[PDB]
Amino acid sequence: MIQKVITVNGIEQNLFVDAEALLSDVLRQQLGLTGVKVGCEQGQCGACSVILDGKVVRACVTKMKRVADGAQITTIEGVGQPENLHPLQKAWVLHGGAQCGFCSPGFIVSAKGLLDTNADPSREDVRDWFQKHRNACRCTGYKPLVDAVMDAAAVINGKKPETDLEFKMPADGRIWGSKYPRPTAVAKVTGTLDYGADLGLKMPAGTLHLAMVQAKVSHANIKGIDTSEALTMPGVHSVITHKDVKGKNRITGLITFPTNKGDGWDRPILCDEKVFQYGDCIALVCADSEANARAAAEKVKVDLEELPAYMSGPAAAAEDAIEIHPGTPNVYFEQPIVKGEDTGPIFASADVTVEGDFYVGRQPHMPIEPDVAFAYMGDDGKCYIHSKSIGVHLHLYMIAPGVGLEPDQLVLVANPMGGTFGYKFSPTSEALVAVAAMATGRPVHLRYNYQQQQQYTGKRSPWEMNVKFAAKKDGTLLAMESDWLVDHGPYSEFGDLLTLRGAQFIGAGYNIPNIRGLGRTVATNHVWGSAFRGYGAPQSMFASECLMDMLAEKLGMDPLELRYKNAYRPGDTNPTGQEPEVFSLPDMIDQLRPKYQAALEKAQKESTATHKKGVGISIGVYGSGLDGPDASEAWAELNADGTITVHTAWEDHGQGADIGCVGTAHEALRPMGVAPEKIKFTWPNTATTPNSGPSGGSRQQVMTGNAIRVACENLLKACEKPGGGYYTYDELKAADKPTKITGNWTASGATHCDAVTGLGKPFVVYMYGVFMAEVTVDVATGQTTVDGMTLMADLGSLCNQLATDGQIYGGLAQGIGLALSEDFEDIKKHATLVGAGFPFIKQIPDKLDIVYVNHPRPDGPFGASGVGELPLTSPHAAIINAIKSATGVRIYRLPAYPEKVLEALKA
Amino acid sequence: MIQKVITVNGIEQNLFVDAEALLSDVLRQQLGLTGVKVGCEQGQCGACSVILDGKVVRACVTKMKRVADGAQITTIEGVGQPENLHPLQKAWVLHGGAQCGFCSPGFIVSAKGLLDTNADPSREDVRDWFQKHRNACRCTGYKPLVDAVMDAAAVINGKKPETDLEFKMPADGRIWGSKYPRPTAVAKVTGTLDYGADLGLKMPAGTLHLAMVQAKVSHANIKGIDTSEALTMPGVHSVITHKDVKGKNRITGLITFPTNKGDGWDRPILCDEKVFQYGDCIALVCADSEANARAAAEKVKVDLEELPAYMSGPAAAAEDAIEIHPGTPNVYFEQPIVKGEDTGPIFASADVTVEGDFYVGRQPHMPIEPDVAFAYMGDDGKCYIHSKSIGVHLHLYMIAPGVGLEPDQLVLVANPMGGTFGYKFSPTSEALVAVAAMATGRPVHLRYNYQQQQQYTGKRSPWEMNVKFAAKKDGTLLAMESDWLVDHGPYSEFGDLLTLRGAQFIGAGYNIPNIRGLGRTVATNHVWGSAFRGYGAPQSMFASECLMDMLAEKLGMDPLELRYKNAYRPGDTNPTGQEPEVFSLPDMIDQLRPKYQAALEKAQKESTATHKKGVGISIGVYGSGLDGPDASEAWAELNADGTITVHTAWEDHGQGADIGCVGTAHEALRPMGVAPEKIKFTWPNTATTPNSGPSGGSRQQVMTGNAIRVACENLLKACEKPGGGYYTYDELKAADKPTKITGNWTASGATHCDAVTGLGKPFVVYMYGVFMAEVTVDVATGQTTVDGMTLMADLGSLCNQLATDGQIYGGLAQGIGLALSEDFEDIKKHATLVGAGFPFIKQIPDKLDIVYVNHPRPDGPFGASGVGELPLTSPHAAIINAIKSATGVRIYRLPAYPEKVLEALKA
Ligand code: FES
Ligand code: FES
Ligand code: FES
Ligand code: FES
Ligand SMILES: [Cl-]
Ligand SMILES: [Cl-]
Ligand SMILES: [Cl-]
Ligand SMILES: [Cl-]
Ligand SMILES: [Mg+2]
Ligand SMILES: [Mg+2]
Ligand SMILES: [Mg+2]
Ligand SMILES: [Mg+2]
Ligand SMILES: [Mg+2]
Ligand SMILES: [Mg+2]
Repeated sequence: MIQKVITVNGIEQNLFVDAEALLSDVLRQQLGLTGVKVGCEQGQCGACSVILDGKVVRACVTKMKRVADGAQITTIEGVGQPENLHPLQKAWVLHGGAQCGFCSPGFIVSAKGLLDTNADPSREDVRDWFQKHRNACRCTGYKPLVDAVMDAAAVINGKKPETDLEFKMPADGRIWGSKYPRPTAVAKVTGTLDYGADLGLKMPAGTLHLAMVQAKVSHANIKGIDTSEALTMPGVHSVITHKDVKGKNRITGLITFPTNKGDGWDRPILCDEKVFQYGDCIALVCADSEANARAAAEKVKVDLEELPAYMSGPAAAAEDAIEIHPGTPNVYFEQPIVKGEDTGPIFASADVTVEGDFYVGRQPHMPIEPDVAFAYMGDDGKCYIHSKSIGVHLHLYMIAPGVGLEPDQLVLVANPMGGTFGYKFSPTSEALVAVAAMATGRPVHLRYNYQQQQQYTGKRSPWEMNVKFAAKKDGTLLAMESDWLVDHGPYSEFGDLLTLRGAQFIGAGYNIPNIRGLGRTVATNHVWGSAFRGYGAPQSMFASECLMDMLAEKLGMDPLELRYKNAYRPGDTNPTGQEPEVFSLPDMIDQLRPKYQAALEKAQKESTATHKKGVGISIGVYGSGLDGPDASEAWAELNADGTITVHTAWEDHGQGADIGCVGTAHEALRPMGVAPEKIKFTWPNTATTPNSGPSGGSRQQVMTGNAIRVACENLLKACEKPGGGYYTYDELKAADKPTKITGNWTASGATHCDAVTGLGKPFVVYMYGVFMAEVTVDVATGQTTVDGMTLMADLGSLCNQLATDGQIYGGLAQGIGLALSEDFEDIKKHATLVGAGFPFIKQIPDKLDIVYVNHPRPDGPFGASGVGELPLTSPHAAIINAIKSATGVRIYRLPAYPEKVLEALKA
Repeated sequence: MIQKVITVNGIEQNLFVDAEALLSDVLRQQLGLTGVKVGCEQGQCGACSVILDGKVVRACVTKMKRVADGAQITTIEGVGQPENLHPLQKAWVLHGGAQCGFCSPGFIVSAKGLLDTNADPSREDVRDWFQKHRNACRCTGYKPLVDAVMDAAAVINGKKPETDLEFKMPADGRIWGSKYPRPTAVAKVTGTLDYGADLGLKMPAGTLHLAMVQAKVSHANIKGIDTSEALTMPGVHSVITHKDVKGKNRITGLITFPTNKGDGWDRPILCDEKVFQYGDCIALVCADSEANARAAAEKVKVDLEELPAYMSGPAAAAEDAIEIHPGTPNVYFEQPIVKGEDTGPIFASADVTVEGDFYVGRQPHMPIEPDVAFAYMGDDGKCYIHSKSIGVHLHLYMIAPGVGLEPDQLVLVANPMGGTFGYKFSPTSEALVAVAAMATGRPVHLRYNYQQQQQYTGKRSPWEMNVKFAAKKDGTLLAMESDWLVDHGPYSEFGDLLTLRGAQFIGAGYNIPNIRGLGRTVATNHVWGSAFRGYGAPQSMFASECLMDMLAEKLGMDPLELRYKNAYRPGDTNPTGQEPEVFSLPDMIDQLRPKYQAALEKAQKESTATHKKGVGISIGVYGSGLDGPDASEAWAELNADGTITVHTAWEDHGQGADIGCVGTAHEALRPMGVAPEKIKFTWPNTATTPNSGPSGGSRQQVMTGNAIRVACENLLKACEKPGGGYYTYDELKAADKPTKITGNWTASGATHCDAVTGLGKPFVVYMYGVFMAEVTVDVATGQTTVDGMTLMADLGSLCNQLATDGQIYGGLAQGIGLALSEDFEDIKKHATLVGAGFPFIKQIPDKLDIVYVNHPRPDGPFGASGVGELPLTSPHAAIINAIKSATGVRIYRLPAYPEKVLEALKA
């Protein structure tokens, strides 16, 4: 051990450390500076950036031996605090740079380092700095972060007053549609919002820390578990196995379709008889620290009989493949789509037909914060779980029978969280922590490392797809045929539903009167399927939007004009036979047209012999809602202090549940003149917030936004004075009148799609958009650079523009990843950010352009649709269409790795 | 466990706690708010004061169940931080209210609570508030704390500008003699100085926490130790016993006098054969936390044969008493005092003689911070100990042979510390932590609780005393006889030396030509003797100063005039035959006289039938230095940045080692124009600071102050340019000239007192003072209230007036405790602050008056003497003399408990 006397955030610290210890651990654990965020732990994400003697370093890869006596360290806590914000922190707030907020401390500390060395950077200088310092963000698409740096620099340079970093209320006093900052932004930019791992450090002494004993083969029969050596190891309390589970030890898919051949109870909580994928949790070590639990977990011995594993859909779907879940065929679900007339004769007599085989793979979510959860037994006898769940009520019912609790005896709460992008539509760690809390009676905390986040959370499910179009010479679509195979890994939850998305979204955007198709879901031993932003659209619309370009090529027609000819107009129906609710695609195409033509001309002029430029188009469509007559609930409560609490379970991945609530309520409460800072939101909790439903399906703004609107309308009625005006809280309480008022809303016009035909009216509100990608391909290396993305977006009406702009930039960046670099195919190689192709700042163009073409929705609150998933519906199709434009090469199977592109160029 | 969402220092905290947990533990351990200081842990000291929903509460006695959802908590960290100080914190700094600083956060938080309820308090309102809230201070005497509250309130009230709370540099630029604030004050008032227990919380995961297995009888032969149950208990690593000690397992007294009958190696590190006092450490449990170590320590079984214990000096000194240390008589040392002619004939022929038997007991130090230390093996192979040692070099040599290390292999460092008042002139926990670090190879931390601080640290040693005077009718002293018996408990360290103090200080202040006396030291089984501020003078001068009043009474002379007649004047010698170095007592008496006469008149006028007022006088004298030719060393270093570091081992109990260094160096460096903020001090460290010696004997200002002066003079010579002016660092470095320059100083004129006669010249500088106490006795109850204290003090020249004023107020308050309420006699009853008679604010008058009558010392730096122990030399004699003045009752045996006073009143 060594004494080190240093200065941290301006205060002399008399430190006692192990010279081998990581600075991140010292700062977080010994000094309580949990504003230093840790994600990857491998020096790849910059979340743990700190200033050390004037240099920006990653604290997770800086040992204490590199910190000299007398060193100066700055963390986010030293940059500024609430009520003493630095210009960078004010700028972040103003520009909406904190979505999940997990990367915000590291970017801000890194930026301070930049500005201390270059007071007046160009935008390009800012991008070069964040690239060099590995500052990664999965939410924002980087552009808002650069905007914030530039604004702060101008203030620091005396070129503009600091007061201009503070939001100015619009003239009308309306925050709906404005850039009003989100309530959680100050806490995020100051490092004072506690995420799950931060909460773990601030839990009491009694708390047990868990480590997973995980399968290191993809498929096996389990013969036994020997814990004897682990029990003798430092700090070890106990080891938990399936024997300690008090219920069924299975997670239920809950809404398993009746035509599914499996019962939906296939997923274990702790493996008993079998390993179904690499990483499966077989046991939990409980110890005094994460480090001691992990060390002991390595000594637990599992006796296994390894079985042949099926690592892709086609492999597992073979007619003679062995049943992974004995008694259920590996192909466990099929969804037909049967619209209009038989397609065979129409294809035979059509002027033109095209066909393609496409593949979209196992995209990894890659939030900067790896999964984390904790649980405890309350003094009320109930089991409490605090996790990254974005469907607290959903998950309660998915896990309660398995853990052995009635629903009233379990409470699920959503912690502040550093992004999910859908992986938390699935249970991950909730049942594990519940089982351990119940078995030990003690508080328990489980943190995944980044390898476990990659290997042992669910993934976008690969789809192998064949799609065909028949059309007239003038471009009018006549018919479509479709076939898709969905590799869902071993656990069925929502796999059938994902497969149904193919019937709804393959070919969406166009009038197609005649469709015949079939989706099939298959169990495999690769990673189980969890929702990933877009949930079947990124697969479906990659195929159809690439195929539209192929059809345009075969017709000798411009691909934007082919889309114009076919885009939904009054009278048309979507693939499930439903009329669209608004008709904005022609408007969006007309507004994009001159920009597209100019981009074509620029690409022609600026192309060189070695660097070929191209422009690509696609349409995107997705529903806002869960299928059928989805619903939500909110309570609007006038508090004694005159503030209003809007109680919901709107789960915040980081997308903006806080600002969605405040902005929607503010608009609904305007008759009573309620200031936005007086409106409070509630963190999701199954005991004390209503069942607003999950934050999946780009649904909350529509469903919970409407419920909030109705609750607030009902509160206004409750407060109305006869003669005009409004009663105060004290007046209502004196009259023994209610102050907490419910609102509900249901998407009553919706129906579930039919099991035989696929037809129905699954959503009452959709999102619509048109993408344009501008790319350069180096034809010597095959490397593609995306130079610009544009999204024409119809969101109906914006609740908050900082929220929507950011959602779109984030989704476009994930689209660039999906197109060019991202997969989870190789269990080890793809288990790091860099290995799996995470997009760092230089991979995302600074030119991300949005054009809102909003057509107010009949059923949306104040006319709003959702936004969340719109920007990832088909940006990757636009990008691949642009590669084709540039070079003549079509990539059919994502991603467009350089070698793959080169092989196609040279064929 | 329960979730609690509350606000702490203005920030929302999502807390997870045990409802039974103490708020102090939650704030310190879970939230890292170590500005919440914990001392007593029993709700008696206020150090852990926090604001909870507008009320000031003691966090160590507030369970989390009393903290409601939505509660607001403020700690010192929420009051203000460095560079954002609250007016209370600025005022504390300006008024010198932080000495050790341990109580400062709690007083400041408590004061904020006061001012939030009463914006314009009277001084009396402030005293009532701190009494009610149990805010205890052992350093300051409370008056500076009240001054600070009043000044802050005026600013908060807009009656004066906040800038007036900031120190204004004197016209001359001289900080010597000024009220310049101490360098450590900002850290103390903000809770950002880490004391030993705070450092323990910020140590790494690997650190083992220790608990003592202690004797629960006063005297025994040990037969065995059974650790088997303790080893099976939660979190337990190992148990350490004498078998694990690698050296002699004895602490050496090091300077044991040759005429001592014992070898000075009597004290074990871990008991082997015997228990010698209640509390002796027999074993150490090493565990993952203090709580787990303590639980397991209760299960360690010690097999003992209890022996009859001698619990007082007279008991152990009986001719037939059994030897506690077999082979050494219990009375192990005698010091004669033989000055001038045989006293018997002079007593026989004298006009008047008086005699008395007096007792001063086992006063407990009662710092607000209980003992704490830690140790580790450095990467350099050396053992490091960080503790409350106020003699790091001394303790290194006292413990190295016992722990089994050569001196170069052990390093002792003084942590910031919350007061000692002498108990840390002894080793307490240093050898214990060293043994455990060496045995385990791991860092170890040991915190005593307040019961252990009381029972198992050393104490003022009781003295049973008989003193006699012979005098002429005119009051001229002719002769003195003296006999004293010193109960030193079982461990000999510095016991012989303490006994020698009796020869030096009984009767000090007066010319007494003929003295015959004898001091004897006896081992007992009550608590071992450690220095307590005054170190033999409080005993010695209680006897002589009470006896002077008895002599005045028998002569019918005023007691101030009897002192005037006899006080040292040129030609006189002190008891050891040495001429005083200055003669300030007549000056001080003349200046006090009218104040004394006025106080007598006020007491006559304001006395009632039931409440009798009195006035009492005493003189105090003590040396500044260790005996003989004491010495110190300092290094003055010009740093590259133009600052100057003055390297010393001046140990800071809280008295002001920092400001002593800065002020002394500033004065010495004035020719070169060095600003005070450019002068740095060093925390004591045996490897990297010179052997400046211990902070005992009121010696550092003289000895180390002189060494600092000489070092700085030598640095000026090193920096001098030919032609005039001074070279800069860069100029000296370019010329390959030295920048780190040594200075030494030795008290060359001093000699050790003789073993046969007691005569010698032990100190070259003394401190001199005259006390006046004003008291009221309730003759129905026997309760004495001290209404005023005055000290005329000759300190030569003041280094810093905030430091000296505070030292005097602190010592006067300890004098009130010693006189009226304090003892450690009953092992259990006296093991709490309240039980042992700690003086809370109402016990200390707001009227504490100082008058400096400074006569510059020939050998002091810039003429300075020490101050530390002067104010505790005899204030308790003045107080008892005042009780006599009021009521006619003399208390001979301290303390003057009410029942004792009543029995005397009614006799
Ligand atoms: S770079 Fe340190 S946590 Fe990712
Ligand atoms: S805001 Fe950057 S990772 Fe979420
Ligand atoms: S009153 Fe809480 S530590 Fe003393
Ligand atoms: S300053 Fe108050 S206890 Fe030391
Ligand atoms: Cl391909
Ligand atoms: Cl490649
Ligand atoms: Cl008495
Ligand atoms: Cl009493
Ligand atoms: Mg500022
Ligand atoms: Mg079954
Ligand atoms: Mg038509
Ligand atoms: Mg202020
Ligand atoms: Mg011996
Ligand atoms: Mg004389």
